[PDB]
Amino acid sequence: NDDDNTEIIKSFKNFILEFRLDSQFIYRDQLRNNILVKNYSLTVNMEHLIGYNEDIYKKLSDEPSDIIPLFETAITQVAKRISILSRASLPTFQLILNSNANQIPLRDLDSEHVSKIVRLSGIIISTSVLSSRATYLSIMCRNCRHTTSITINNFNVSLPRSCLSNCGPDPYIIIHESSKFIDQQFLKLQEIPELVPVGEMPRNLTMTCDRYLTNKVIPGTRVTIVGIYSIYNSKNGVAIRTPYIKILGIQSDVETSSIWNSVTMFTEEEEEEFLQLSRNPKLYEILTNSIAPSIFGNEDIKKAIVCLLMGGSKKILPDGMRLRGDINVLLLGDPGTAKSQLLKFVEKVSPIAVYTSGKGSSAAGLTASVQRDPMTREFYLEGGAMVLADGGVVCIDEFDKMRDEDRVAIHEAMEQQTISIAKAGITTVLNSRT
Amino acid sequence: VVRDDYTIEAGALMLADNGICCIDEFDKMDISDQVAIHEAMEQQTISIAKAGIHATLNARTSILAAANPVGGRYNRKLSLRGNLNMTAPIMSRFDLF
Amino acid sequence: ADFSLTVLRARIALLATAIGGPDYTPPYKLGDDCLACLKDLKRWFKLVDDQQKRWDVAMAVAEYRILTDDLLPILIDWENKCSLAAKLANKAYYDKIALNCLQLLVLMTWPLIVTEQSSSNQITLYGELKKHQLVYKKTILSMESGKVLRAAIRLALDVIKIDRLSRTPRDNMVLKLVLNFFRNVIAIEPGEFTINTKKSMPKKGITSIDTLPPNVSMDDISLNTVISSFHKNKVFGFLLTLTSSLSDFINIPLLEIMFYFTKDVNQELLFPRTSAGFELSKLLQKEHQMRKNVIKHTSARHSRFGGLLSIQTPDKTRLTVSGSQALVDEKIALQKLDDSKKWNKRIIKKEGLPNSLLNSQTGKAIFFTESNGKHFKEFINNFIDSGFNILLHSVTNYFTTEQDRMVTLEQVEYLLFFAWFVKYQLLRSKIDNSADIKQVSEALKEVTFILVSSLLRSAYDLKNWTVTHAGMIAFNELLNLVSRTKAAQDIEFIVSRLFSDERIQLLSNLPKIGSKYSLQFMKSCIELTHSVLKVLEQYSVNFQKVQANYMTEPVIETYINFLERFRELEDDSIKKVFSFFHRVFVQAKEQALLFRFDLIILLREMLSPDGLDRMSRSRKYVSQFSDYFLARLKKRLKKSPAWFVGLLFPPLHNSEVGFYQRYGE
Amino acid sequence: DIDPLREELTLESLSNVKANSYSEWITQPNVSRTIARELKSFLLEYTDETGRSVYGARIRTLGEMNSESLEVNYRHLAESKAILALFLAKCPEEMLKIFDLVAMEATELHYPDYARIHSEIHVRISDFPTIYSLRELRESNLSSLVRVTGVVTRRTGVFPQLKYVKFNCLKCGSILGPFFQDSNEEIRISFCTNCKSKGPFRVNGEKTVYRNYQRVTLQEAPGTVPPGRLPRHREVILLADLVDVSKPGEEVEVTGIYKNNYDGNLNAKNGFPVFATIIEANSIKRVFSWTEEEEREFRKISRDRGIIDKIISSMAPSIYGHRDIKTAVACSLFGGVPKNVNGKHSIRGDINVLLLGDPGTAKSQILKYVEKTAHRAVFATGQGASAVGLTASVRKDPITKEWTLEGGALVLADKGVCLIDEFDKMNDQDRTSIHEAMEQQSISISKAGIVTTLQARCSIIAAANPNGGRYNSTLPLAQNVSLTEPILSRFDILCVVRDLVDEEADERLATFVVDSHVRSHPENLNARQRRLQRQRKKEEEISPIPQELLMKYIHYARTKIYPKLHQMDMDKVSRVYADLRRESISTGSFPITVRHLESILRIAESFAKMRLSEFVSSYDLDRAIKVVVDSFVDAQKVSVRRQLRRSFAIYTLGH
Amino acid sequence: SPEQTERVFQISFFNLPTVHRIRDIRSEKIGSLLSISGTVTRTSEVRPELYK
DNA sequence: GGGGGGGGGGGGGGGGGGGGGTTTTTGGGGGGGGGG
DNA sequence: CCCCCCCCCCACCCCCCCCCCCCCCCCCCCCCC
Ligand SMILES: Nc1ncnc2c1ncn2[C@@H]1O[C@H](COP(=O)(O)OP(=O)(O)NP(=O)(O)O)[C@@H](O)[C@H]1O
Ligand SMILES: Nc1ncnc2c1ncn2[C@@H]1O[C@H](COP(=O)(O)OP(=O)(O)NP(=O)(O)O)[C@@H](O)[C@H]1O
Ligand SMILES: [Mg+2]
Ligand SMILES: [Mg+2]
Ligand SMILES: [Zn+2]
Ligand SMILES: [Zn+2]
Repeated sequence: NDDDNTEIIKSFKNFILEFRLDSQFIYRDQLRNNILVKNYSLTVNMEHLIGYNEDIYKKLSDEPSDIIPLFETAITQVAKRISILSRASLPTFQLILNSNANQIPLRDLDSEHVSKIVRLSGIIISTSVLSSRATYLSIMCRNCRHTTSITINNFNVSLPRSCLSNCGPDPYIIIHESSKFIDQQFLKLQEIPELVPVGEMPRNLTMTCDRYLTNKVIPGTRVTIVGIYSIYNSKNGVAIRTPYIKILGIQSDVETSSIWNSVTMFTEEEEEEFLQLSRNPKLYEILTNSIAPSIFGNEDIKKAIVCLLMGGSKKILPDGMRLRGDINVLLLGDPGTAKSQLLKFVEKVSPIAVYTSGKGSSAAGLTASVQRDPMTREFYLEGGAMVLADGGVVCIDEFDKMRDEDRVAIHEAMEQQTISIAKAGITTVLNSRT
Repeated sequence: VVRDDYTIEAGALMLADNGICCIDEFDKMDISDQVAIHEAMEQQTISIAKAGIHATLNARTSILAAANPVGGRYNRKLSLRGNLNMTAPIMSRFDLF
Repeated sequence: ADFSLTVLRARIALLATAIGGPDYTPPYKLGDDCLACLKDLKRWFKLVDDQQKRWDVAMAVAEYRILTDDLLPILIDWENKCSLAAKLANKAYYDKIALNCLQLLVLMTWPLIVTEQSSSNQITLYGELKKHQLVYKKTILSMESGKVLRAAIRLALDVIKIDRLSRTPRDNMVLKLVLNFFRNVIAIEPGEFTINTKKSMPKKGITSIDTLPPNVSMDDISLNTVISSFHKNKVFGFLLTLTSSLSDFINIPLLEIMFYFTKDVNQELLFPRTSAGFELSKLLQKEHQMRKNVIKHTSARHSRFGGLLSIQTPDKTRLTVSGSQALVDEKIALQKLDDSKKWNKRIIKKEGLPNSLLNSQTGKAIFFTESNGKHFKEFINNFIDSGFNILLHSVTNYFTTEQDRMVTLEQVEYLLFFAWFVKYQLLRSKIDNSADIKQVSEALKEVTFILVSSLLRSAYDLKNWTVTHAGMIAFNELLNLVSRTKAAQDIEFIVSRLFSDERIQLLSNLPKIGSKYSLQFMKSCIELTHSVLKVLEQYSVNFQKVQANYMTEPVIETYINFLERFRELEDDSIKKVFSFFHRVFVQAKEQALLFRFDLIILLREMLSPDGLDRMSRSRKYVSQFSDYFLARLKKRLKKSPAWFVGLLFPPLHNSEVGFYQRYGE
Repeated sequence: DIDPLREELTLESLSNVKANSYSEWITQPNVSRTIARELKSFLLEYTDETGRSVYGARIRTLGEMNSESLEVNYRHLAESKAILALFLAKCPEEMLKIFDLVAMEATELHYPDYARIHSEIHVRISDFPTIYSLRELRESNLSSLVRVTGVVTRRTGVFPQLKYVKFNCLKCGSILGPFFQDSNEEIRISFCTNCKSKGPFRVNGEKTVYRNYQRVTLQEAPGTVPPGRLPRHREVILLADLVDVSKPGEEVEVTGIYKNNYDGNLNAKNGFPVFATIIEANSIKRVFSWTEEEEREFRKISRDRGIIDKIISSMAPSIYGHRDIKTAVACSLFGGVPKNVNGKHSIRGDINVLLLGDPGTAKSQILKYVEKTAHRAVFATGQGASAVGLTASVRKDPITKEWTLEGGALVLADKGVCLIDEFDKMNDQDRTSIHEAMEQQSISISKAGIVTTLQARCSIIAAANPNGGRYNSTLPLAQNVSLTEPILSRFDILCVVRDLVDEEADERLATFVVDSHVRSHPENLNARQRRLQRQRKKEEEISPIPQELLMKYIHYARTKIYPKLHQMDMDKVSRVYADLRRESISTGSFPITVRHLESILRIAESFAKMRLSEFVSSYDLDRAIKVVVDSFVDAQKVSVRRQLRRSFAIYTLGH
Repeated sequence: SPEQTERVFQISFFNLPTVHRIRDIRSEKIGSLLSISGTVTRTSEVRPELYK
């Protein structure tokens, strides 16, 4: 078996070391450039893997859960060969996959896709904390102190049942000092709204990412995913098991504020395009034309909507006082004056936004709500529309039909940019920059 | 609509399906309480959309109402319309007074 | 390997489709080449199951329902053809398939027996294969009130018509085959739950012995169904006129049929000796006596009330028990302190014949309906009045020969057949003066005594306890009859010299060994002993010389061990035991031999309120015995304090002190 | 005489059942081989009376759809080799096992290498003749095929479930052969066959295979359970192709196997050896589909010059007059074209209608008819509708212990109609929930940490009485009814229904009503065929096209046809809207707004839809203008209605 | 034929001498025949009990 | 002819292995009470 | 009298147990005195 695994590993080593287009060894260069900035991963385009040697892609797509670890191993060996002098240490490199295969919509994924590489898209509705998973367990026997170690690959693992040569019935314990761990995050992906069938409730999948794919995306972002559609045996029918996606690649339509507040991401070409756009003399008129272009007239409202999107400048003073930077606009008036259509456009164009209707809202449902975590039996705080809109806009349509004590709950978050909760023994002032 | 989940508890006009429902002191019933039976009166059904429970329910019922005149005393100088707090939507639903 | 088995079962299923089926134009209709198919199935029985010792065809044929769904329809419709034609008279061909159907019925109903010589496959398949024979018995009796039985007698009448001279060996065989069919249909009985004993028993034993398949009930199999269907098909009339016509190739199966009728039915059940409801009230009162007894053995307050008695003994030491009633009754406290022991002494253990009176539970009655009782009793009455003496003479005139090759089954069924009808006619004659003892006169012809003596002596010498027990039973009824004809009056004097010496010794030695065997073995030993003693007393070579051979401790151990079952014995049996004690103890005055503590305990347990019926005649006899017994024991202890210890032990066979222990000077 | 692995029997032998039980007979291999040939012969040689093999055509279609399911009609099996039909009823678990293999063989014969597309076929039995209610299930139904009706009360997610599973023994040679997983019990391995001993076990890693799974709670339909009694229910299990063929609140008819199993929980809490039970589904039904000939019939009748009028006359045929209401209902029920301008601006296609008027004028009956006729429909009278019961609600999930959404009526009827009878009786907090779903065609809940927007693509038709119970033609509309302008403007056709005494009109209406009552009396070639023929004879007296045809025609026109505007009389619609706006300055009048301008276009598109015409003609637009102008004019008080109708006549009486 | 199973027989007694109330339950009457009256406050689903 | 010794079966005890072990917030409906 | 508000109720070691194995005890049979 390990002879064949060695041949697979050598085949991938050759793919990294030999693949070349227009005089550039793109994977050698990418691996080196990643090593210098100390991200130990490689992004592979499966078009290139198919083009190199379609037998390799056949092995990978037949059984990715066995072949992806071997590819990662190959990447480690090349990483050492191109960044450490041979005969004068690095972790196991994550493999990230880019693909243009035909997507399966989230609702169509089923038993025929188990253990296959799958491509899909949706909106991330939740992101859990960074749990820790072992890559390498240092192990020893509780009685005779036989010491060994278990390398782990996270594609579906256990300790051994009895000692590897009396030691008692269940003999092994972990040694955490010499064991190694990685970040693991859970995301919940909900299917695209315009792809939901007629009269159906929108379906969602739990899915996991690890190493450098953690914290890459945040709730509300629309994403496309490459991953192994796979199963886990929950503690809860008969012979029934929970589906999930082991993520191998994430590609958001755009990246915004995922784990960054002062950091940014812009290319030189788009920065220069924005710079020469900023210098245009008719810029305000062009932006006003861009707002809701199929809505006639309402020019001062469109001008105000540009101002609301842009916002002012937030300020913090030696007093300690904070001055509100964002802008609030109310459209009050007659029926069919395109107010709701304008709110729809603003929710569509803003980089961060939420749309709610006042009669569909709640005080908690808007600012933030207390929840009880069921198996912990303990209270925690979950964000409402103001939290999800933080750093952007909340479009409160149908505002006059909001119940008054729901309406009053907006006051602090609307002026002080904060939500002062005091409930169930929780006391916090969450930020809401909306 | 009650918990046990959300589910439907049969009222009087459900229990008298293929039957007779007798409402005493009908006139004292609030208009909010009166207008609820306009469907069971004539369409022979009750339709509900509440709390995630949606149904239409059979109320094939002959209703017998025992209204008082307004002020108790029946004023013989006034119309039957004038002697009651009912109005044409529900009076047209009765076969006879 | 099991591939051969699925090939076999496939073949039998295809054959099952070839026999025939219903026709919608409902009537059953034979298949094309039906005679060849029936012949091939008979071939399968011989070819595989007999010659290879398997019973796989016998299982597969039950799986594909050939008997119930083809052969009985064929026979019943053929019977209808012949019976409808008989009022009006290609039958010459259909007669052949009717005969071959009866051959197949005799095969599939053949009485299964398992022994050490049976193959591994046979002993494996035995338990489930029996169940299908029970289904066959149900269907044969029930279907159209059992008109197949009328088909069988018609097949027999079609040789009885041609003369005793005319009947060829094939005709004789066909008649014998019909008798085997009747015998088999009587003989099927539920199998025994044969547990494997390699692995130890769990904390709960076997859940139930019931072996009947789910479409059968024991009432379907009961004698009531047999008697009803046989009456409604006049099988009894056929058998009666057949034995009337005995003037012998078929005599063994006819004997065997009468055995299989009689083997498990008690004679007194056929005689009375609102009435059912009145007797139900009597039964309810009898168990209400047990209720007023167990009530005194029950706490007047709840179980957790738990007041503690302490028994201080005659010495300076104390025991403790929680019995709330026992606080006021040391009798209860003592026997509870005894029952509290976790210890029990370990106890010891201990086929080619059916169950019978030889081995049933001692009170196991057959619950006739009144009509079935009438039909059965009148049938066996007419048999006694016609067929008994000739049939017994026929079979005993055989059985004097070939005793060496008489298989054990044949021996036991013969002895039981003799005994049952002798006992019955004695009872019917004790009831009705119109019934004659001489109507069973063949029992007393000396050839019969010689044969039954030979069977008993040989079985005892050969240590065949089964035939020994049956011959003992036969001796009991022979002596019963002999005593009656002694009163009715030469043959009595003749046998009363022939049972001298070796026969005295043998009969004396049965109840020496009997204590080791089942309750029915002991019961037959006691019954024989009482019959022997009353016969010898009626004669009264010397009386003391014979009875001294009985009055010894192994016989007393048999008597005590039999009497341990007193709650489950019948009152007459307790009377018989206590009449034996009356002779031995009061009259023969070997009273030392009964001063032993096993009897003392047994006397108290039956004289206790938890023992015998307060109004029982046997209770009166035990009380009458016990007063005199206690008086004599009191006297002997006053004359011998050594006997306070001697009471615990076997008496001393060292005669030099043994005589002094026995009589005390 | 015969090879034992190929011994086989005649059909009369199969009727001559002679095992102890049906299942023992089906599994007897000579019988099993014969049954295989029998069902194969049925699928080959059973024909329609046109001589076509039905199952030839269905297998052809199955492969064209790449389906795993073959629809078999039970009655076709009762019509030929009926012993197989009896076996199928009495012993479906074995018989379907054989019939599936036969169906796979038949399609592999018809489509070679269909094993590459699906390795297995499931015969989905339909038209099983005998039906039970969930109250009516009993012990005698156990392991029988049953046909049951109910409402899907609670649908769980779609899961993979093991189908064929090998196991590993940790002792000896590990791998154990593939067990087939059922719907009720885990595989129990009492001992390992390879070492004939107990042991621990794990699912094998070398190979295992999965099938889709989904439980459904099926409950007594609320009108079918007798009053006072509680609704009974059973768990239904959907496997493979059947998952998500239904959604919560839908009434369904289920064909399946009523099975049971030991469950220590049921025994534990009840104290008797009493078993849990399910229905393992083999078919699910919700009537609005069509055949190629039915499609041709729609195409044929669509050519008729009077087809819009024949449709309109056919709307609610047993209601006299009210041709304006029938037009409004027709326009609503066909609907406009929903549009999306480069993805940057989405526009409502649904047409909302308000039936405002006097008592005893068939408004509720019209709404009940529309509930009868529309392909997705929901009905909720007045005080019976809460705000969240109309749009959507959040509940603390009882088994998941978390918040989840529950779709209201406007979710259930998405791409359909919602029917609010006695609309004026609603509480205003309930009424104002309608707004977002009624114009933006969505519901945006934000509650309990849930934040999302649902689709609510409904045409809402509502029926109301005026204030005080009766209309007043000396008052303008806003004084006749308490509804505010933002909700009135969303109902973009208004029909005002006045009950006036008028001698010959009442004569004609009363004549029609008494004729309808005798024409509806219950007492008023086989008998069933004759009765259906008599029903058609009765129906053609009042419906110019068959109602059964009209439902499928509506569904066809809705799903296939999307009329474009072209050659537009832009100046005419502009002048119509400009004049409607000017004359609507009357303070109480029907509040003309831009959504009414778009309503003209929706209505014209719906009329082109009625013709199955992918372009809107001038006739469609002119009829739309006539409807909208008449709806506006009709709402005006008598003091001005003649002058306004005369003024507007130039746009409408030119048609 | 396939073996149409043994029929079970329910022996439904009625018209007893007296009616006991729910409060009159007393454990000497375990195993005895009674008639009982009350009002049905709830009912189970009808289920199969394993008998034989 | 009875008692001792040898041999076989059956039962019991001990050891070893294995498996099991409520208040607080949010939303919704319905009922009751107060103000114009 | 009607409508709106607001109030209420509801969702890893230790013990018990079971299985397996070994030895001892009790009975039966055969031989010897
Ligand atoms: N100026 C306009 N240009 C284009 N379309 C318009 C304009 N005004 C209204 N509409 C159309 O009319 C509808 C406007 O609906 P909407 O956006 O809800 O208006 P609104 O101001 O929110 N009225 P309301 O929700 O009752 O207060 C949409 O179908 C628009 O396409
Ligand atoms: N034009 C008509 N043709 C036939 N039946 C009619 C007509 N108008 C009224 N009816 C009958 O009137 C009865 C009541 O109809 P319904 O639909 O309840 O009227 P409505 O408009 O809803 N009145 P209301 O509920 O008080 O607002 C039904 O049984 C109809 O058959
Ligand atoms: Mg709006
Ligand atoms: Mg109405
Ligand atoms: Zn160890
Ligand atoms: Zn194993």
